[PDB]
Amino acid sequence: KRLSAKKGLPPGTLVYTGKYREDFEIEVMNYSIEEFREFKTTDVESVLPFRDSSTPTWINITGIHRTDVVQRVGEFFGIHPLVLEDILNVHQRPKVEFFENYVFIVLKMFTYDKNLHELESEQVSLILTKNCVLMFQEKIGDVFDPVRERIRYNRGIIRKKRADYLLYSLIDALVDDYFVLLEKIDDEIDVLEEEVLERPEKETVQRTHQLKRNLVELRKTIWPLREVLSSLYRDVPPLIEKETVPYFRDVYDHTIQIADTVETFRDIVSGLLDVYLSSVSNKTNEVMKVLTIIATIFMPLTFIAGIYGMNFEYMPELRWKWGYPVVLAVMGVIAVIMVVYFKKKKW
Amino acid sequence: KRLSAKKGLPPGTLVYTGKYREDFEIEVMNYSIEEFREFKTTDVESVLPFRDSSTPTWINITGIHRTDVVQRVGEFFGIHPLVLEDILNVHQRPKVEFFENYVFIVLKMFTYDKNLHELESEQVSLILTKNCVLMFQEKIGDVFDPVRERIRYNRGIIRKKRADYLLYSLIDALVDDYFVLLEKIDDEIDVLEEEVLERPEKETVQRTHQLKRNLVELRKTIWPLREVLSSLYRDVPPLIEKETVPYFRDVYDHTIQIADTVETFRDIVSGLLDVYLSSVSNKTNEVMKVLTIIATIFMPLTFIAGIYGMNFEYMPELRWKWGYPVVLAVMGVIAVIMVVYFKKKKWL
Amino acid sequence: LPPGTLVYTGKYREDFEIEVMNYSIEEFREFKTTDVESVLPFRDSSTPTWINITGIHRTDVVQRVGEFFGIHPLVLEDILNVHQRPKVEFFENYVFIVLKMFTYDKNLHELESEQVSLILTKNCVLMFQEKIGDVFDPVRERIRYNRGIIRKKRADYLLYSLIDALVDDYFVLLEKIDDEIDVLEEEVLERPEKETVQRTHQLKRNLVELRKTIWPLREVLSSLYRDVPPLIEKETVPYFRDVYDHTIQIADTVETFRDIVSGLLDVYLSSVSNKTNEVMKVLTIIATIFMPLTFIAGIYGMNFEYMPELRWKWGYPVVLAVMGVIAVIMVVYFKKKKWL
Amino acid sequence: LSAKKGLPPGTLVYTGKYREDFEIEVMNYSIEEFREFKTTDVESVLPFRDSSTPTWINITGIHRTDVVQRVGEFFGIHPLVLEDILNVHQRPKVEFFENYVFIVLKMFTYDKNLHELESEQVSLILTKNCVLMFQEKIGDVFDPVRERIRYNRGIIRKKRADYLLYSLIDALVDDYFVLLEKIDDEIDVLEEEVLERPEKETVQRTHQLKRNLVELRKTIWPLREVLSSLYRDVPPLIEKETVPYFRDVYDHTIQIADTVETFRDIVSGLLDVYLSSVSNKTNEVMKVLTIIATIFMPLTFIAGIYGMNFEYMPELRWKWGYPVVLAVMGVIAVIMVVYFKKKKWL
Amino acid sequence: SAKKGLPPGTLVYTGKYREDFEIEVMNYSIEEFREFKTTDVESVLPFRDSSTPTWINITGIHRTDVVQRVGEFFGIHPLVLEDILNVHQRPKVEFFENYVFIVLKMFTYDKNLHELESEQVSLILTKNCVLMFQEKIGDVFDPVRERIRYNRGIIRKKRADYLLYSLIDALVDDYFVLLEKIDDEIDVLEEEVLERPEKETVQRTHQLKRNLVELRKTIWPLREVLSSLYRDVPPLIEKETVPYFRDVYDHTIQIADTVETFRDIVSGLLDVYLSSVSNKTNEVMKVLTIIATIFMPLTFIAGIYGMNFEYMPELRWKWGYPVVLAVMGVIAVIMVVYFKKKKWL
Ligand SMILES: [Mg+2]
Ligand SMILES: [Mg+2]
Ligand SMILES: [Mg+2]
Ligand SMILES: [Mg+2]
Ligand SMILES: [Mg+2]
Ligand SMILES: [Mg+2]
Repeated sequence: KRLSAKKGLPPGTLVYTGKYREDFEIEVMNYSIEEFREFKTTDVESVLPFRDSSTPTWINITGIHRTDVVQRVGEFFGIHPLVLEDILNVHQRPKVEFFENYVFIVLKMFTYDKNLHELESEQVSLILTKNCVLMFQEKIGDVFDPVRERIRYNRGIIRKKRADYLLYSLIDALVDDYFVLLEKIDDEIDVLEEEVLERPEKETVQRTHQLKRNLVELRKTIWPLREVLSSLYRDVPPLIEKETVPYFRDVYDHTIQIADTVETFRDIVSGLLDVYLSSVSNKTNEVMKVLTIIATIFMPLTFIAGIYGMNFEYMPELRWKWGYPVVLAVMGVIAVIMVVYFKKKKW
Repeated sequence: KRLSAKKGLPPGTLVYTGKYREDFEIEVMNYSIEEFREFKTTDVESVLPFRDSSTPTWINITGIHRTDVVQRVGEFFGIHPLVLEDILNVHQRPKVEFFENYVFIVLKMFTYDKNLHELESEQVSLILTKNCVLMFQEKIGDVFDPVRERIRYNRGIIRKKRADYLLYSLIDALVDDYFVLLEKIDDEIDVLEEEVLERPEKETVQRTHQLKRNLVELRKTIWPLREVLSSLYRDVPPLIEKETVPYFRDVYDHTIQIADTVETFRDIVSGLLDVYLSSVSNKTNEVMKVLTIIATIFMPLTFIAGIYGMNFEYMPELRWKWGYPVVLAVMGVIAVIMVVYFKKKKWL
Repeated sequence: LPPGTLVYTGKYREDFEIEVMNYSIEEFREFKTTDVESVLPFRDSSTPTWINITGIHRTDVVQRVGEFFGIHPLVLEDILNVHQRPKVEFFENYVFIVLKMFTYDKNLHELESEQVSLILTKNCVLMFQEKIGDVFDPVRERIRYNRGIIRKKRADYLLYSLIDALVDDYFVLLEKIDDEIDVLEEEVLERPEKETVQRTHQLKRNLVELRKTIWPLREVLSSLYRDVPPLIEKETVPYFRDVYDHTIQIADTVETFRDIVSGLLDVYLSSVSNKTNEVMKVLTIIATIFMPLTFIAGIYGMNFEYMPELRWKWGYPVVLAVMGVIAVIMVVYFKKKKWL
Repeated sequence: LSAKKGLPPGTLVYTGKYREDFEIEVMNYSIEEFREFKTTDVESVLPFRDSSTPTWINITGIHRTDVVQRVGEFFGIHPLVLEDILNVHQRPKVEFFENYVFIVLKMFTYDKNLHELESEQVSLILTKNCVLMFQEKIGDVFDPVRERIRYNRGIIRKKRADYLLYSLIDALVDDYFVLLEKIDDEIDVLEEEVLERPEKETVQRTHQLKRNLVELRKTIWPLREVLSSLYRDVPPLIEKETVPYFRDVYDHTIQIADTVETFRDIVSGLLDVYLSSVSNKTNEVMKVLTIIATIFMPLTFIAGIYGMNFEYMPELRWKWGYPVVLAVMGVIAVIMVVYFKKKKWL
Repeated sequence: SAKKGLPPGTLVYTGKYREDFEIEVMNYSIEEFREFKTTDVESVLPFRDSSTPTWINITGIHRTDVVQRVGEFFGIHPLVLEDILNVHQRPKVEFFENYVFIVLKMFTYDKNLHELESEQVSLILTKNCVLMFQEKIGDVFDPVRERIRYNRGIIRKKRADYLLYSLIDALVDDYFVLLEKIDDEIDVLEEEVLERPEKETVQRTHQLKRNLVELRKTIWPLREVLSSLYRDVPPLIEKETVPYFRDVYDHTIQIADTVETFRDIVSGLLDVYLSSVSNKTNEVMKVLTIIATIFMPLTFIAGIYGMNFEYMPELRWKWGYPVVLAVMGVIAVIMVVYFKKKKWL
């Protein structure tokens, strides 16, 4: 559930909010211009000595559900208790804030499942401190595999650079996965559009509503993305070096594009709703045309079949040619008049 | 009633605007690192000597309809009459004012009844004087109760800091109450969207309008809340210690999140109204399809029934070789043609 | 169209009076006199004095007053330019303010705006009004009976009191607008009719005009509070803040009302559409349980030479044994989707 | 209208539809002097470039491009700027050079016939102490500025050509305000029409203005840019003391944008109110249909059933069958119209 | 897209235009010009070291061999070649110390079938040559070719950076043409929705919404690219050419605002459609209600005067048959007068 409430606990408390409390691993990669070393341990105690390592280090504490390790890394790295609560509070808007000793950033990673329409969000909270980058996640597996491979095989300029470029690389991988997610959302948009244009029913409206809810969730998560990246570029904290400052513009620009795309998607969804409305109105019109064309034809027609079919005794219209087929010509000509009327009106 | 009737009065006058005039209680907790003292009383002159106590003190004055007590406190602790009238002006938007002696902050704490759809509010006014926090409410029933627990249980870090951290703790309790209220409203929105898409009714639009109006009122109350926390965060007077500023930043971020949630809720309900319109249009269209089918299959056949049967003489009928059943057969054939045409059109 | 001409733009030219009350701690002296000469000495009164020039249709009185008190001719033109927005200007010796008094009338959903001009002189306050009828009665009542602290404090507090009375009247107008909005909500939910939609649009226009008038008002009070010219004493800056705060509240309220009205019309649409749905069901459940039965009644009405009408149970009732039953069947159909 | 192809940027071809008129006028004003000229030749206006005092030189009827070319090469103006001057269907924009500032804006003419709007390019070039202004047709909205120069009102004479450009832009903004007043009159008329007498063609009008409003945005929103650059950049050609005046004009442009946006919102509301009124009116028509069908269809039911051929009718000649039929008619009809009164349909 | 999981160094032609291949070279100096078309790379290579400006247009990049050859000879990075061959991407601008890499998309829009088709054109500005790559045969750079051939304008006097400017100017001019075409389409759909609302109107307005989405998605990167071009002032671009790039940037801003206004207009088109269809449903309602009012009571009257039981005012009660016809006519006249008062048809 949304479960926005922690129910008034003291701010210094560290309590986990998410339901992802199965797997806990720590993956550490210390990479220098010439030396790379990686190790995966569940004991944070062997990871904590790398706080003061001169070479850049990427530490990954998967499964923040174990609050003991988060409290311990906060105790060493000088992380504020509020920042640690923000680590654990996975229902926290993405935000960036700069301290005298570290830069603390909160992002969301979105995943989309095919054959269904549901966004699943995983909070990734990362702190750049003393040429090291701590990452805090709640599920094994993430979107930073390209960064891992690049660090492993000396690809790109990441190896020649410090922890600021590691910050940039991680945020860049996350924004790239947002582009992948928006591609999936665009595919869903196209499917729903062809569905509404080709066959509208009573379930396409709930499909459109679910897609619109997904889009508003995306907006609520992505505008804080823009704020975060703008703050990362606009004004340079001492932790971030100028050499890597232009690189942030890249991801910042990317975020802007994402917003635009998401905004556009929103518009499309509204139009989809609109077109459905149009459909039913037009569909309504068609139906009534039939209900009119029959009526205007047969409601008067039966009239004659009534007005010349009463129980009147010795009525004058009796005799004539014969009495029965003389009126049928009138019936046919008035029906043809109605048919021509609705043909020239194109109904 | 929710009507602004402080007009026709001098600005220094103090008149209570709201409706809760039932209970009047004074709760005092003077807490320190070592020991704390609690004091429930109904005489203000007992709580006056707490102004100059060095240890931080918290004075909850509920039921501010007792204007005499508020005037006495304003005279003693040294609060301007405008601030007192704003305390007693229930329809005062949340705000913050940094005076030289104190800081005065008006917030609104809400109550949502799930069974009904009306959302109620009351005003909480906090005055911080570098040694004490005077907070005024309208009635008993609070959200600050967990805060009291900390004071009574030495829990957390509240008992180690000054009165500015107490202001923090109360404001954070209010923001947590707001988060609870948004959870309740989100549940209401889920129920409303389920009813809109599933079973449109006449009362559905009324409930949707009530929810939209409640969300608009909530937004009107929350944007001043964000402004207040921005004021408490970005630039601080000497009243708030530098140690308390990051905590106020936390509360500012919380209020930002709440405002974003309210905006998303407003967009969702605005979409929901049009979704309901489309659904009722579609149901109306299906009813019209039923009507059109029945009309096309029974009115022309009524015209055949009218052709046969008048007052007349000498049409091709001569018992027409028992032609009545074949007349019915032709009638049924026409009906079958109509129904298969509509099945091809997929109207059935 | 001279750049500095003094022409009464407004249309209220039916009444004229002058009300001067020189008030202080010791004593208040109040009078009303059509002659403008009696106004002139109070220019140089040390104690605060309030001069209300009701009716600006006579440009002679407005001119004479401005020329003797030192008001620039262009400021006098702005006074006589009724069709104007709320404004604030600061000079060396006087502060010029233009605000609007709003009147809301029932049974005719319109706003009547009367431009009021306030000039602060550090020794007196000059008020120019379009016509008899002002929202400042609490202020003059306060001055008369020594209520509040208005008598003790100087003309700055007098200007604050007048602007506060204006803002309180704006609150009254907003309360009336809220009552109208509640009535419109009830009407659109229950009795849409036709005049409701035009009243909704008229109230939308009223709120547009109110916002267009109030946002300059909040700018004026922001100017009066954020920067304090030597005319306004420092001791009176907090009081202006209150008015400013009130104005902010007012603006918020207007926006809220706007939002509500923005929904109302849409809600109306939904409501009336739902009404149509019922009119569908009533027409359908009555055009499908009778017309097939009208057909059944017409089947055996075919007067033929041969007919199987000769059958068991004599004539008539034998049809109904199915006929009415068919109607019952129809009900079941509706009962399986709640079309009733 | 944007087809300008097969032409290098240096080509100077006029785009608009006005070619009848051509005049050139000069106002050479100082803090004591004033000179007014009005001719149709470039030789008279040419030597005014080197005048120390501010010189406002206006060219109406820019269709004859050779005068624009002559003032282009004589004043050291890029041929691109000359083409932009002749390019009528070009958005308003301000460009700063090391010598001159070229700002292009639009003047709007609105008259009540057909509820249509027209635009005219006006292009200013501030060069040292000269203002080259170009416009397509005779007549403009700088008559207040002309009177201010002629009769030495205000502080325009005391200042440089920077304040002259300020006054020109402020006059354009004031004309935009008059435009917005006329537009508001038009939406008031349309509101009265839709609220009082909705018609089939009203939608056209209800959308016509809407389209026009969007068009105004396509011109008004660029102005928000061009005045912003007139104070944010504040290049040395524009004096430092002139910036607050451009701040005031920028605020006026923001005000224009707010007014045009709320006008568009009112027009959208007019579309919504028309749709609501049409829905209510068709609802009323179906109400008439529903009462007639409901109260006359069971009447046809009883008429068919008691007037239907049977071998042995139980009624036959039982009693006064015709009064009985009329009585049951009346009973059910009054019952069902009371039902309709309860539903308030009739 | 077509490529998935490939390492970021592979040269694949993602596009679907493989019909035609040709290479045209136009080498122009302020003195003379020389143009020739072929399908070989050997006669294209020598122009790299020629000081005089040259324009080498590779029409048809389905041949990865030729693109690789010219890229590796002209000092173009394999990544840039991959970007050239990668069709489905945003317009890009990249600055290298010896060449400037630009990716733009030129559109073609046909009135008969309302579907705009994109073609990625890629420009590489070296110190003395402009290397252009196109997807298929056909472009809008014909005016630039004419200027080169007939010395029109100042293109021949200037350097190759002015040629890059001229090509981008031609592309934005084609954008203006296509904006005009869609403006005409929007006007046609405005009329059709306003007075002749049908299903095809809704299908076409959704198609226009999608097409305008694609247009803005491709034009905002165009604005960013030209902004970079005239503000970054790279050493490849001369300072004398920057005003031309600024002019093209103004053109692109105008295109962007026009596209946004078109989007707003088309968005309002759907509301206008709902209003018009509601009006049409209202007038059909009117027709049905008029017919019902003027015939259903008359059928009832005929039924109740056609009852088969005996007791009835029959046998010409003062000519009863014209009496009932007169009563029916009076009822019909009352109904039609009431509806004329109601202003119905
Ligand atoms: Mg907390
Ligand atoms: Mg937090
Ligand atoms: Mg008979
Ligand atoms: Mg007051
Ligand atoms: Mg019969
Ligand atoms: Mg050109």
